[PDB]
Amino acid sequence: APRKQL
Amino acid sequence: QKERLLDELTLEGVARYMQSERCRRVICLVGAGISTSAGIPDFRSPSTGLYDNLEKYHLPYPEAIFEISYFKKHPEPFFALAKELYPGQFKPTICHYFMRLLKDKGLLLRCYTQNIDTLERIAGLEQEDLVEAAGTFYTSHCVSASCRHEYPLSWMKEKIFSEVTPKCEDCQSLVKPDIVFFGESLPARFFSCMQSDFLKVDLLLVMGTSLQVQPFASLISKAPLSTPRLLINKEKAGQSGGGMDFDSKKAYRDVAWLGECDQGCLALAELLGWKKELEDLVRREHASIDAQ
Ligand SMILES: NC(=O)c1ccc[n+]([C@@H]2O[C@H](COP(=O)([O-])OP(=O)(O)OC[C@H]3O[C@@H](n4cnc5c(N)ncnc54)[C@H](O)[C@@H]3O)[C@@H](O)[C@H]2O)c1
Ligand SMILES: *C(=O)CCCCCCCCCCCCC
Ligand SMILES: [Zn+2]
Repeated sequence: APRKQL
Repeated sequence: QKERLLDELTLEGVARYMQSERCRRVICLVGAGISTSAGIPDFRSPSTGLYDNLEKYHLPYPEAIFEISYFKKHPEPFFALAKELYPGQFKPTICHYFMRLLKDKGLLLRCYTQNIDTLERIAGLEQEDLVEAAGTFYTSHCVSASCRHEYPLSWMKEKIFSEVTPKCEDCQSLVKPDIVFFGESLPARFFSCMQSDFLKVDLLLVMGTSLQVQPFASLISKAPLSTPRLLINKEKAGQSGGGMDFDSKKAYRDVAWLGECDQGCLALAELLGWKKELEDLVRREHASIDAQ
C-alpha cells in the first residue's frame, strides 16, 4: 500500500 | 476521447451541466479548508496555519509532529498539540452540508476526505459515502501488531486532557489515534474505491485542499479526460489525467472559483435553486447538535 508523504 | 460537456468554464456552466440528465455521479475531494470555518486550523495558511504555530513544541521542524517515525520515538508534542486543538464542539460547515444535500439529492457517489475531524459523518454522510484518506481521530489502537487493542474517543480524550501519554492498559504499547501519519500506508479502501468510483464519475468537485499531499492529490488525474473538474478554494491548486489547466488555450473542462468554500457552495446552491433547502439543512442540523 503506497504511502502518505508531502 | 477528450470530449467537452461544460458549455462554459464558469460556475454557471457547471450548474447547467449539473442540471443536465447526464450528471448523475459526483465525487467530492476535500481537505482542511472546508473545516477552517468550524475553527479547525489548516496547515498552509499564513500566521493562522499550523506550520507557523508549532515553534513552541521544540521540534526538528514543523512537519515532524505528524511524522510516523518521529511520533513513535517521541509522541508527546503531538498529544500536547491535540489538547491545544481539541474542539469545544463538532459542528459541520455549510460546505459539509452541501455534500449532505448531494447525498440527499441522489448525486453523491463518494466523498474522499483528508480531514480527520469526522465532520462529514456528523453532517450525515454514512460510512459507505466516505473514504477517510488520512484516517480518523474517532477511534484509536495500540501499536503492538499482536494486540491492536481499540480504545474509544473518550478514553483518548481523557488521556489527552490529563496530559498522560496513552498506553495500552494490557500490553503497555503506545496508543495512536487511527490517523495516517506521514510515512504510513493509506487504508485499503482508498485504492479499492478509487478503482471502482472513477469509472462512473460525471463531475469532480474539489474543495479546500492545496493538493500537495500524495497520493490523494493524484486522484484528480484518475478522472476520465472528459469529466469536468470544479475547484472551490481561496487559491488555485492542482496545476503542477493531467493537472488542472484553468487558463490556457487548451482549457476545456476545469474551473476555479476563488473564495471561501462556504461562499462557493452557497453560490452553486443558488444557481440550482437550492439555497433555501441548504440554509434550512444547516439550521435544523446545527440546532439538533446544540440540543445535545
Ligand atoms: N481538519 C483536519 O482534519 C485537518 C486540519 C489541518 C490539516 N489537516 C491535514 O493537512 C493536510 C494538508 O492537506 P490540505 O490541502 O487539506 O491542507 P493545506 O493547509 O495544505 O491546504 C488547505 C487549503 O485550503 C485553503 N483554504 C483554507 N481555508 C479555506 C476556506 N475557508 N475556504 C476555502 N479554502 C480554504 C488554503 O488556501 C489551502 O489551499 C491533509 O493531509 C490533512 O490531513 C487536516
Ligand atoms: C495527514 O496529513 C496526517 C496529519 C494529520 C494532521 C492532524 C491535524 C488535526 C488537528 C486537530 C486536533 C485533533 C482533534 C480531532
Ligand atoms: Zn496493546
